Amino acid sequence: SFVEMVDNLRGKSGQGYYVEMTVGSPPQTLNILVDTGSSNFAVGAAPHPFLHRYYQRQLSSTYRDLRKGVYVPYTQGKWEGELGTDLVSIPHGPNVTVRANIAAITESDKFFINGSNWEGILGLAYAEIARPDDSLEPFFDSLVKQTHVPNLFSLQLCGASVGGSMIIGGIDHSLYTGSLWYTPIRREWYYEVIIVRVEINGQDLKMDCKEYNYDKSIVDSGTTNLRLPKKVFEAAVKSIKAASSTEKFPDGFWLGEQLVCWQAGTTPWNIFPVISLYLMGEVTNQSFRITILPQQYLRPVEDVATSQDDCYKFAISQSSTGTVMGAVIMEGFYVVFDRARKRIGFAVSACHVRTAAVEGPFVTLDMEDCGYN
Ligand SMILES: CCCCNC(=O)[C@H](C)C[C@H](O)[C@H](Cc1ccccc1)NC(=O)[C@@H]1CCC[C@H](C(C)(C)NC(C)=O)C1
Repeated sequence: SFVEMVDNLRGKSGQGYYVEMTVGSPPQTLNILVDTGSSNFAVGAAPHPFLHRYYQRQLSSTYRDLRKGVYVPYTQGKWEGELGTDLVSIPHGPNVTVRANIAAITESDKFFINGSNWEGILGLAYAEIARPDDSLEPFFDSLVKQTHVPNLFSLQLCGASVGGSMIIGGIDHSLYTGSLWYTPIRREWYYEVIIVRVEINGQDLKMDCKEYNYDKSIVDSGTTNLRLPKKVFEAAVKSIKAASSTEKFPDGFWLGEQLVCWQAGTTPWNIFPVISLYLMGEVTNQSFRITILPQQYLRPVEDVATSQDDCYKFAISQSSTGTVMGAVIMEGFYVVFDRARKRIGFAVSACHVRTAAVEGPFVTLDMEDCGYN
């Protein structure tokens, strides 16, 4: 019954999507951010200025202390805590219960966001990148092994308050339109894929495709923006600045720091070009592309003066650790993390809240060489 999982996600724009879960006995309810960019399941287990509530191990009879510490650093933010196991369930998900590893966060820095509504994080990636090491089985692996839930999940993240769906164990045909296109997972650690071509405003970036995946390209629901390697980021911004030459924006805008407003309903979408990302396909020399609209990479933010002007932020930033296809990229699509077949599927999302596209086939030679080594 995937229908019961539809809309099981929510959150605030730019602060991630979270799902409700329960841990321990009796069940303790908490909101957990869905992160395909990590592999650790962790929850606040101690007081914190931004935590509405937290996991109380003492109150759980099924709690088991592993007597081992843990530290996890992200692109932004970090925490440390005590490892242990307990019973976990997902109210608006599969009707099952499993014992999984849980990191009880005792201390953190720039991790919890003031007013996010979530008190934990669910790393959905592979054990390979779990801390302290790959012997700490990730939550999804425990779920699949302890239950009959198929080895895959799908995410439908809807743009701007924000909502979405995490279908655990399968694909929900009502969450997308058109056909699903699959790209191979290059290696099972992060959900790594290979970008074989990039176009902006219909113009090819004419860069060595390896630059697009330096030093890797991952799909991360836990990162809001689209992050690009330095050299690719510079070329993208240049192309995007030109296409919107009709207008001028502060340098802070192009840094994702500042924000630009406009009269409610007067946002000049026509001046902002679409971005096409071509991904390695499933048959020889075959690829496909997903198109990202400005309505995606221009994240809407709170009005400065008063509710009357639509303000936005450039949701594209620079990266020194490879390409990151974040939420703004995932918003336009229904994304299938097909672990069982080591592939990720993309299809036009059913959530309207204009539209992005997924088209193929296209031809590209030596696709594997686009991957960085
Ligand atoms: C240990 C081996 C795995 C490490 N993996 C990572 O660091 C990945 C690449 C990034 C994480 O998904 C992280 C998860 C996170 C979510 C919310 C808050 C903090 C961390 N998000 C990031 O590091 C992003 C870095 C850019 C800014 C965003 C922001 C703070 C704005 N939060 C969201 C949800 O976008 C977070």
